[PDB]
Order: sequence, then C-alpha cells, then structure tokens
Amino acid sequence: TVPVKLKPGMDGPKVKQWPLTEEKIKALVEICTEMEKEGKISKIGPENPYNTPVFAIKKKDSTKWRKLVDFRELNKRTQDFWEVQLGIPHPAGLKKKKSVTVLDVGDAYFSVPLDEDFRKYTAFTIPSINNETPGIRYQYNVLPQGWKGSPAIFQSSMTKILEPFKKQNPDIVIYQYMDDLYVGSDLEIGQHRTKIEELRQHLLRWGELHPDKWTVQPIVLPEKDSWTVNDIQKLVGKLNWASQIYPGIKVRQLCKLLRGTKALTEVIPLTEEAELELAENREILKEPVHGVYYDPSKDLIAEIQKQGQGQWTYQIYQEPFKNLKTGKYARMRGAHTNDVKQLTEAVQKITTESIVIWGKTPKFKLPIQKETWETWWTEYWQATWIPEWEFVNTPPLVKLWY
Amino acid sequence: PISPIETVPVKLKPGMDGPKVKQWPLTEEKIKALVEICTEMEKEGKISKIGPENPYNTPVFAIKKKDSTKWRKLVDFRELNKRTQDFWEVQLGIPHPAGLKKKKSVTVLDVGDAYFSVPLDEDFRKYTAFTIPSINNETPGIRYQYNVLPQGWKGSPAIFQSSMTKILEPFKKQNPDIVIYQYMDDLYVGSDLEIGQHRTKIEELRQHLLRWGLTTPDKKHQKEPPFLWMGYELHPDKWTVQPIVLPEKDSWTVNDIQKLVGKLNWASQIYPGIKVRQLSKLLRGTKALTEVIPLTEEAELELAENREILKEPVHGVYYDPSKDLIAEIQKQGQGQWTYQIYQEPFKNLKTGKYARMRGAHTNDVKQLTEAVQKITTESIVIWGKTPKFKLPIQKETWETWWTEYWQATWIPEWEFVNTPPLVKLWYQLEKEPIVGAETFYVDGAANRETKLGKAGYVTNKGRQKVVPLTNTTNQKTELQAIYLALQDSGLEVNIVTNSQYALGIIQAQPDKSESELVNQIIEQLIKKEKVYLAWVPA
DNA sequence: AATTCCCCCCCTTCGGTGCTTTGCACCGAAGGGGGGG
Ligand SMILES: Nc1ncnc2c1ncn2[C@H]1C[C@H](O)[C@@H](COP(=O)(O)OP(=O)(O)OP(=O)(O)O)O1
Ligand SMILES: [Mg+2]
Repeated sequence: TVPVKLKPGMDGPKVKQWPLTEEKIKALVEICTEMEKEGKISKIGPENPYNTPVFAIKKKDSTKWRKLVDFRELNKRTQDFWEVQLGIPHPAGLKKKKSVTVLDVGDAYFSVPLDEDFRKYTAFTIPSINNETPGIRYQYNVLPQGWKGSPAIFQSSMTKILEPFKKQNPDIVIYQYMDDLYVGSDLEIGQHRTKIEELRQHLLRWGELHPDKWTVQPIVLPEKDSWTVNDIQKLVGKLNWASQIYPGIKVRQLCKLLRGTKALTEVIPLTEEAELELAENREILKEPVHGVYYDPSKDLIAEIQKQGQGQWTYQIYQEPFKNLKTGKYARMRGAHTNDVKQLTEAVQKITTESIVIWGKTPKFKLPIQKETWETWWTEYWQATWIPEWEFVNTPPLVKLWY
Repeated sequence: PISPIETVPVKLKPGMDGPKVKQWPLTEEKIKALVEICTEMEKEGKISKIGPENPYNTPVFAIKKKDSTKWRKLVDFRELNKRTQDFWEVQLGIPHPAGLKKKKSVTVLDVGDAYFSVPLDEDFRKYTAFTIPSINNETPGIRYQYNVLPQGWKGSPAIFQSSMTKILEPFKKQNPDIVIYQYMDDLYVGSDLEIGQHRTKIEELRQHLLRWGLTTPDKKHQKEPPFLWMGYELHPDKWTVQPIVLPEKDSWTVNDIQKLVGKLNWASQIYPGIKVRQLSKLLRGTKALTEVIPLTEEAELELAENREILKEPVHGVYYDPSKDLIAEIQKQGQGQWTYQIYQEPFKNLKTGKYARMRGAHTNDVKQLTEAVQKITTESIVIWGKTPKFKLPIQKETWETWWTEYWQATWIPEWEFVNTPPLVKLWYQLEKEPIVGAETFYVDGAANRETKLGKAGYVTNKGRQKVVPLTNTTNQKTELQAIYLALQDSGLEVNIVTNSQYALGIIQAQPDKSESELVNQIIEQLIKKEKVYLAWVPA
C-alpha cells in the first residue's frame, strides 16, 4: 500500500451526481453489485462528506457497459505526482510514428488495494429512477479507474510487465496515460497488429491512430481576379487580425484602397504596390510561426469553432496568439443531424492528439451552452478520461480559420 | 422502541467544542407538552437525565403537527450545526406520481416517531444537552441529553434515511416483485397480487419493521383509495394534487403575491396553461415584505385566467412502460411556454411551464431549445428516458437556425405540430452585400469621463447625420449609430460598422431584449427586406 | 418576534469573473415562496 495525500490545504471532491437514464442506472447497479461482491467497492453511509459523479458508457463496438467515474476534481487535488506516473513525462518519439494503437489496461488497476486513509475521497452515489429510494453510496477499496494516482502506483508493476516485451522489441514506443496504453511502431500496417496481439497475449499471461498523417492548417487568403470593396474590407480585417500571430504583416498599402466612402459592391483594381504587398503577405502566411515552444509548466488550452457543414476548427495553445497546433475536424456525411455528437467526437479526437503529442489533456473552450452539454455529452462519450472544459457565451467574429 | 441498528459515527469539526447557548423563555402552554413529552421519552430511554458534569446546552421549543393535537419537539441546534462535521445527503429528489405504474393493490405506511427510534452515536450524545424550564420560575429546570436522533440537527435526515434503507434492504431482496417507494419514513407499497395476499405481505413487512423497532401505527396506515401520498391523491387509475386553495383577498402585499406565485407554480404540474409572469413582475423592485402592492390590469387578467383554470378538476394518469412518451410544447407569449407529457392523447401524464428569461437578448428558437432541455432533464429524472417532442416550429426553420448558428445546438427526435402561434425567425441577414442598395458607414464614440458621445453615419451617396448622445456609452453609441442607419435607409441597406459588440448582438437574430434600443433596432430590422451588416476595423 | 433540519422546484437580487470597448454579459449563491418528511 502506497500512502496518498491531497495537495496541502485542499479539502476533497464534493460534486453532486447528475441524473441518469434507466439503462445507465440498470447497468451501473449490475456492475456495482458485481464489484461489491468481488470486494472492489464497499457500501458507505452519509458520514462521508465527499462525492464524485458516476455514469456508464458503451465503448466503441463493445456491446458491454462500462462504469466511468469523473475524478476530475480529485485529480486536481491529488499530490501523488512525485511519481511522474508516465515513466519520464513524455516519449518524444511517439508523435513521429506510423501507427499508434490504444489499449485499455485499466482492469489491471483493480488488483492493487488503495490506501485506507484515501478511500473516503473516492465515494460516489448511484441514483434511482423516480427517486424511489435514496441513492446508494459506495467507496473504492482498490485503485480506481480514472484517478491520476492509479497509473502512478501501478507504474512499477507496469514497467515490470513490459520489460520482457520492450527489451525484445526496442523499436516500439509504449506510453501510458490513465488506463490507456499507446503502442507506437514504424512497422508494416499488418505487422503492427501482429505485435499488438503479441503484446495483448503477453499482458494476459502476466496476470489505431496515424500521427504521421496529422497536418496543421495554415491561415490562407482568398484568390480572386476582380476585388470589390467588400472583399478588400474582409481581407484587411483578416490580415489585421493575423498580424497579431505573424509579426511583419504590412497591410498598410491595402488600406489605402479603403479610403473614402464607397459602394460595397463595385470593384476596385488593385495597384501594383497593393499586389506586391498582398503577395508578400501570402508568402509570410505559408511558413510556420517561429518563437513558440511548449512549456511543460503551463497548461494547454484548446479552442473549438464551428464552421458549419459538419466542419470544426481547433487551436491548441498555451499563450494567446501562439498556437502550438491548429487543425480541422470534418465529419459531415449528411450533416449527421447532431451537433453535440460532432462536438463530443471532436473533443475526444483533440484530447487523444494532445495526449500523443504533449502527454497532457487540454482545457477546452466549448462553443456550446452549458445545459446542452451537461445533458447530452454522456450519450456519445467513449473515452476513459474526461478533460476539463469551460463554455463560451461570446460569438466569435468573422472566422479567419475557415 | 429504539432500533437495534448500528449508530453512525459522528464527530465535531476539528478544533471546535459543543454549544453553550442559553434557553430562551417559553410560554406556559408550551411548557406543559415538553414536560409531558420529555417525561414520556425518558420512560422509553430516548432521552437521559444529566447532571453538572455536562457543560453544554441548547434551546428547545415545540410546534404543532398536522394532527393539531400533538406537539413536535424541536431543538435550535444552529450553533451545533455550525460545528458539526459535513454530511453527504442521500436524498437526490422527490418521487412523482406520474412515474408510478398501475398496481392492483396499493398501501401507504407511516413510521411513528421516526427519528426517535434510531439511536445516536454515544460520543456525540453529550453535545445534545438541553434544559426544560420549570413552570413560571424557580426550581431550575431538568437537564436532558438525546439518546436518539434529534429533530433540528443537520445530521438527522441523512442518518435516518440510511438506517431506513438498511432496514428495508433485507425485505426488498427477498420480495423483488413488490414496489416500495421510500421517502423518509413514508412507504408506498404496491403490488399486482390479490388483496388478500397483498395484505398478508403488508403484515409481514410491518412485522419486519417492528423487529427493528420501527412501529407503524394503524391510525396512519391507509388501506383503501384514495391514498394521500406525498401531497397527492392516488386513485386506482388516476392521480390528483391535494386541493389547492388560492387566497381571495382584496389588498395584496408582497408576501401574499409570493405565496400565490408559489402555489400557482405548484399547481402548474397538473393544471395546464398556468401563467405566472405578470404576477411575479410585481415582486421586483419592492423591499418590504408587508408593503401593499396594487394589482395591475395585466396581473388581474392573468389571475382571473388562473382562477378559471383551477375551477375544473384535472387528473393525471400512471406511467405505462410499454408505450411511448410524447411531450407537446405550446408557446404562450412574452417568453412563456407550456408543455404536456402524455402517452395517449388527451390523457396527460403531467403538465408544466417554462418561463425563465436567460440572457439580455434572445429569440424564440433559443427559448424553445431551453424548454426542450428542461423537459428532457425532468423526463430523465422521472421516467428515465427522453420523450418524443411535438414542437410548434417548422423543420426548415430549425434547419436554417442550427446550420447558420455559431453554437452547437440540438433537439432530440421531434416532429412538427401545426398549432399557432408558430416559432419562427423574424428577419435574416444577407450573407453578401446587396447590389444597388445604399451603403451606410456608421460610427459611434463616447468619452468615458464626461459620459457624452456622438453617433452618426456617412453614405456613398453623400448624406451625413450626427446626433450627440448624453449619458451613454461607446457600445450604446455604436448601437444608436446602427439604429440611425436602419431608420434613415430604404428597404435595402448595406451597413458597415466598427463595433464587434453590436454585430455580435445583431447576428444572433434576437426578437426580444432587455434594452429598449435593441428592441427598436429589432423592430426596424423586421421592416426591411434585405439587410447586410459587415464589420471593418477602425 | 418567533426562533429547528434535510430534499426538489420557481422567481428576484447581488456579487464575482472574464474579455474588453474597465461596460457588459453570464452564472452561481442567497433571499422569498410552494411542496414533502
Ligand atoms: N418540522 C419538522 N422539523 C424537523 N424534522 C421534521 C419535521 N417534520 C418532519 N421531520 C422529520 C422528523 C420526523 O421524525 C420525521 C418523520 O416525520 P413525521 O412522520 O411527520 O414525524 P414523526 O414520525 O416523528 O411523528 P408521527 O408519530 O406523527 O409519525 O421527519
Ligand atoms: Mg411518522
């Protein structure tokens, strides 16, 4: 047993349980009955003042319910980080891999008992349909799934398990985040599954992303033969905003054509100086911005914008106007008739990319009303982690990310 | 008697001691029941006499139960509640009759002396000391401490609920075909067995409860319909609210209006069409609770309508899991919506209203989405599933709104019902400049010190107009400049502004706002056919 | 001037927070009320 303590001066999670549908409640009741029979959780009373939300998810093509606990507040208050928990913060070679496979190894956490003084912080409540009975309270006896300290305590056992495999295959990079194992190899697309199956058999005995296909989206400019006053006004505003990201944006000879009141529809012939300036500005726009570097101390912020027609844009950055990554997530088909599902899938994809690249989940600025998200996000979630998020209520300007 | 169940360990907050409050004087009528009550409990061992070794005290008083002949003894444990450890409440909501199913046999049971049957932690008993003052004066009062759960202590409800759950669990485990709704000490027991077998099982349950010291007196045991359960009357195939009495006064004070609004909100769960906005509009800006508020004409009409609604008797039906949930929404005007949840037409499972105004500026589509969200949450709470919605909005309108909006918004599986007033967007902004229209470059500024500003426009034809503004702001000046452009233009206009605030407000297509200027802008925007609004940096 | 507790709801008010144009918009907690025990 490894003693665990909260961060100095912190109290503990006291988050309320949100209502659940009937199928989720039935699945949670069955799962928790089995877990309490096996001794993994134990019933508690109201004298425990701590609580964390719980719900259930059906993983991608699984047809099996899985209990998920929102340990975000307990994670933000736990100190167990002396143990990097990752075996060196982040393998910097995982991002330059042909294929990365994510495996769920959280069940292995259910064999390590949790420290007795820390169990009270892992309490959760199962609600009832129509409030027929008071909610049933449980607390964890073993290492829970979703708590950041669980990989930090199983880290020694995890390293011991993977040594017979990692030493034999030195060209495979293995990373661990929460209950997920990321296995990245540069081998053939089928040999990769062969090695993954061998690793799965090795794990069973002991008790697919493509990061090279990830490309940033640079800020582009319209290509037109005849330019109207409206087009120049829209371009000048775009270049003025982009000047905050790329120092050296001139846009001074383009604003001369915007002098004097003029009709928005009539065309303006660009002067040679304006044309040169625009060509130079486009040249500056196709190169990546220098002087921006990842800071391990600071946290990551991910902004998402909806461009319509099933398109979303995202920017991951630590400081304003210094984007570590920019990208676009597109899943339209027939518009999918569901914006919440698209946003949930985009959030999961961005979090997976962030974990692969920097080893940290970002804080999301979701472009959605809070109530809609809290109502519907659990119906489409399929990941064992939950990133921190905040909701924006201010509409962005004319979007320059396209 | 006293339950043989195990006590819940309770401790004070770290570094804090027990209360030492002094008993306030009590009336002689009160100090005849407490002395009568404390004598009885002391006989059953629910309270214990203490001496000078206990330095703690807490005021006690008594109120009258719903029986109007018995007295409920309470302790003002606020000081002890401050220094008591935190608990987690296990009561997550209130059961609703609409979530009940059809049961052939139904009974309702009440536990007599609920709290006084559950033991209290031995180490915490000394902090519950209290004194019963002597009649008149002299002969210092008798000092007692609680051996059971006190009424007025912040830990009593959760402890009693957990104890009752533990007591009931062995019975429910071996009788899975019986529904037991448990709220505090109130038990609704329903089953599909015949009346004889149901009564035999009820006797078995009563014996099981008595084995744990929980007595169920025959006075509070109901065996025939209608059943008074949790504020409702339950019949074999319908349910109603217990009769709601609205005041019929001539002069209304603030407290009276608050009581009436609360009662109407309670009645709105089964009576359809209840409107409360006009009455609640009288509660803003008034400080004193006893201040007399004259009833406005709009409030009087709404009160008359509500009195008309409550005159006829309405009933709700029970849930049928084999059928489908349908929630129909109607617009009521001025940001008010009603909804009915039912499985069969003209047989409401329940009713409700949504009249919450969120945001300074909003339209009907956003409010409809909020109402749908509220109904979805309430339906998930009650029945555990989302209903199918019948909304008074066309599919094309919703498609346009949700595809052109900058936020991720959604409405679950719904169908269009043609019941006016319909929900629609009153104007649309062109995505491209209008050829042949007139272009208004609008500007607006205001110094922050003097609180004076200007707001005007220049058009490509050569017309200018500037109007000084007093006691305004930069945002207000920009909005006023846009208003000037809308006012002085034709039926088509191309407005170019330097304000992100005004553009962000207008692009959301509001139709109601808390600002009068935005309302005038909306009225002007509705009149025009094509409006193109563009942003240009200063 | 009678003094209590916990739970859910609605409606109004006020302070805190964030981005910005240091005002304006949004949100959560606390006051009142209703209902339950
Ligand atoms: N006004 C109140 N103040 C504090 N606690 C209360 C109050 N009303 C009810 N309770 C709590 C304590 C009660 O023991 C418990 C059950 O309510 P209730 O049945 O009305 O009382 P009871 O069980 O003590 O009396 P009875 O013998 O009349 O059933 O709920
Ligand atoms: Mg009782």
